[PDB]
Amino acid sequence: LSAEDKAAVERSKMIDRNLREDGEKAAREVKLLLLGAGESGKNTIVKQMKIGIVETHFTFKDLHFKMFDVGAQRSERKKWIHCFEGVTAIIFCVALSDYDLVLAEDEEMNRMHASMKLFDSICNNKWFTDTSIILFLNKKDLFEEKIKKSPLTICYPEYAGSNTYEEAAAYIQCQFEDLNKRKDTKEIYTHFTCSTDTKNVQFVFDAVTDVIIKNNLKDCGLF
Amino acid sequence: TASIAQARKLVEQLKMEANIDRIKVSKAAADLMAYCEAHAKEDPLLTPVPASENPF
Amino acid sequence: FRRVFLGLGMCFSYAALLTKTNRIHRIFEQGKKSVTAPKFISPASQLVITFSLISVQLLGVFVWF
Amino acid sequence: GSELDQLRQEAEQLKNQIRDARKACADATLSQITNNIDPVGRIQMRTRRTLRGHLAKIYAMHWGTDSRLLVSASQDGKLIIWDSYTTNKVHAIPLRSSWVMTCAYAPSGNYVACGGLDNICSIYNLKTREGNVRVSRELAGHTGYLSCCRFLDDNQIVTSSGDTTCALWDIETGQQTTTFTGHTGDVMSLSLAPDTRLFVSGACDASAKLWDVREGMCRQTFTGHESDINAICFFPNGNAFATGSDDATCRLFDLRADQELMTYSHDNIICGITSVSFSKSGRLLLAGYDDFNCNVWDALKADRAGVLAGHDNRVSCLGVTDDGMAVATGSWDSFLKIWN
Repeated sequence: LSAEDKAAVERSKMIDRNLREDGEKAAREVKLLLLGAGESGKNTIVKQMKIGIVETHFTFKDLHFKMFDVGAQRSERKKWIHCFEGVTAIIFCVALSDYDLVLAEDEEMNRMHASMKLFDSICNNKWFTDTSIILFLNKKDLFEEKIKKSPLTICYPEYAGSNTYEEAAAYIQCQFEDLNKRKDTKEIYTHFTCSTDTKNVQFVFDAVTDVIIKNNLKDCGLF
Repeated sequence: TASIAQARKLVEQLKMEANIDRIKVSKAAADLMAYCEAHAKEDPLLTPVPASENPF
Repeated sequence: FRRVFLGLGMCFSYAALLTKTNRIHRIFEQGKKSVTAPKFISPASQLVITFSLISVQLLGVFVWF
Repeated sequence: GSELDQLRQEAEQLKNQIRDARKACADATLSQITNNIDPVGRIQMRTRRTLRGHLAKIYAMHWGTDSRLLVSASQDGKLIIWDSYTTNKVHAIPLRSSWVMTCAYAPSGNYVACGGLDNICSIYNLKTREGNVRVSRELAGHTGYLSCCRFLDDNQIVTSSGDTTCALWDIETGQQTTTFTGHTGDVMSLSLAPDTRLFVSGACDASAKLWDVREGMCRQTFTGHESDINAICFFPNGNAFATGSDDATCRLFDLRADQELMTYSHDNIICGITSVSFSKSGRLLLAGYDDFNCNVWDALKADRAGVLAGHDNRVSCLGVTDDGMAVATGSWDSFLKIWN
C-alpha cells in the first residue's frame, strides 16, 4: 500500500469518527410531527412551545425537541408520509369552535367532520400503528361562549344531552377517541388548550416521557 | 374564463400530438432487437468477465 | 457438596433481584432525559451479569478448595 | 356552456384519431418478432462491496462519469462521496434540510446537487482552493417537493417537482429559463436523453410525457398504467424508455411508434416498483421492488432473468455505471451494495 493510500485511509477514518459522533448526537432528540387544520390554532401552539417544511428546535428540562411542521405542503400525502415513520409522537389540533361552520367552499360540509375524517385517516395509517397521538382540543373559550346560543345538534344529530360545557366537550372528545381501531398498540392523550394556557409544554413533556418509557419497557420484553 | 382557456389549450395540444409521422411497430421492434446484437459483447452483466480486469 | 452448595441459592436469588431492580431503575431514570434506550437491558445481558456475580462466589470457593 | 361541450367533443374526436392511428401501426407484437431468440441464461450475481456508515434511510444515489466515484443521500442529513474501488470516503457534506429525496453528480465532477421537501435544489462545489465543500447556489422557485434532478452541464440543470411542473435552470444567474407544464398529477422522476436534447417524465396521473429541452413543448404523451409511475429511464439507443408503477408492473415505450411495446409482470409479486435502470447492451432491465428484492428482466423476452436478495428493507435506488461493470443498490436498511 502506497503512502497516498495510507493518507486516504486516514482521512476515511476521520470521516467515520465524525459521522458516528453526529449520529449519536442525533439519536437523543425527540422528533414530533405537527398535523392539523390550517385555522386549527397551530400557530399559537407553535408560539407557546418555543419560548416547505418549517422546523422549530426547543428544549425543556434538559431534553430536546425538533417539532417538524408540514402545513404548507399542497400535494399527495401518500408520497411523502412514509418519511415520518420513525417519529416519537404526532400532535393533532382540532379547534372545537368549528362545529357550526363550513369549509373548502363546499357549503355542505361541517369543519369538524373534515377534522374527524383527517384524524381517522392519520390514526389508522399503515405507517402509524404504534405511534401515540397528542390531541389538542383548543379554542375552548369560543366554544364556551358559543354553546349557549347554538346547540350541538347542528354537528351531531344524536346528542341526548344537555347544553353545557361539561357534557358537550366530553361528547366531542369521546367521538375522536372512538375512531381509534388500534386500542391495544397505541393511545391518545387529550388536552384542552386555550389562549394564555402556558401549560402545554409540560403536558407534551409528560406524554412523550411516558411514550419513551413504554417503548423501552416493550423492547426489554418487560411490559 | 379559465375553463374555456384550458379547453382551448388541450385542443391545441391534442392537434399538435396527432400529427406525428408514426412508423409501424415491426420496424421499431427490429430496430431495438438489433441494438443488443451489435453491443452484446461489450456488456459484462450478462456475459461474465474474467477475474483479470474485475475492478471489484 | 456442603462446602459448595451452602451459599449458592442465596447468591442466585439476590443477584437476580439486584439485576432486575437495577434494570427498572435505569429505564425509568433515563426515560426522562434521552430517547435512546439504556444499554444492556435484555434477557441475554441480564443473565450475563447475574452469572458473572455468581462466578465471583464460585471462584472464591475454588480458592478455598 | 354550449361551446364548453363543443370543446369537449373536439377533445374526444382528437383522442379517437390518436387511438385509431395507433391501432393502424401495430403490425405485430414484440413477442412475435422475438419469438425465436437465444434465451438469456440465469444471472447469478453476488455482492462484492458493502458500503456502511449511513445511519438512516437512503433515498438516492448517482454514479460518476469515471465509474469510480459515487454519491449517496440519506435522511440522516448527510451526502457522502465514496471511492468504490477502495470503499474509502472522499467527502462528507452536511445538509441543511435532512429531508432529501434526490441527489445528482455532475458530468464534469466538480458539482453535486441535492433536494427534497424544501422546494430548493442545492448545488455544492467539490474543487475549491480552501479544501472544503461549499454551497455554490440555492435554486428556488418550485412550490412543491423536489422528486428528481439531473445535470446537463456545469451551467444547466433540470428539476422535477410535486407541483406538477418541470424546470430548466441556468446556475450563473439562478433563474428558471424554461418551465414545462402539463401532468395534472405529481411528477416523480425524469430521465435525460444520451444526446441531451430531450427528456421524459413520469407522474401520478399514470402517464408519461416527452419534452424538448429547447422550445419548452411537449411532443408525445404515453398512457397504459393503472396507478402512479415512480421511476423512468432511457434505453441506451435513446429511442425508447421504461416505466415502473404501483400496479406491480413495468412497461416499455418506443417513440417513433408512440405506443407501449412490452409489459413485465407476474402473479407472485403484488408490490410496486421504486427504481428502474438499464444495462449497457439494453438486453437487461433492472428493477427494485417493495418486497426487499431486485429483479432482473430480459427486455426482448420479458422473463425473469434474476433475483438479488441481500437486503433487509425496501430497495430504493439503483445505478448501473457508464462502462457496464457494476450495479449499485441503495435501500432503506442503511446500506449500499455493489453487485457484479
